[PDB]
Amino acid sequence: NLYFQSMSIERATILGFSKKSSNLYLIQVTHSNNETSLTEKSFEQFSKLHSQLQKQFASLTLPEFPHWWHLPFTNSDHRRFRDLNHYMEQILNVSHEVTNSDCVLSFFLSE
Repeated sequence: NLYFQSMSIERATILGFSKKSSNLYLIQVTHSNNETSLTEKSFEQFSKLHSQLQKQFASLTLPEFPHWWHLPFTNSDHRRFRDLNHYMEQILNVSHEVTNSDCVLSFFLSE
């Protein structure tokens, strides 16, 4: 485990929907060296990431996955953006091992 790296992930934020499809969230990832990259992910892909992290990090306190069944989540784009933003800022601040895990890096740094 390497600490204090450059291309590791610091933050990730929703810019809006992808131009390819509004089923995909356009996410800007800021690396530790302050360079940015973009990825596009569906809600199902966020769900799968969370599921994987729960299995891999059984002893850590992970953040709550968004409550998608609340009506504003279904009806409001901005609600979904806010909830995913809050999820991402928490999931990148659990531990070094979570932030630098293969599933987190693969999620954020893939197209």
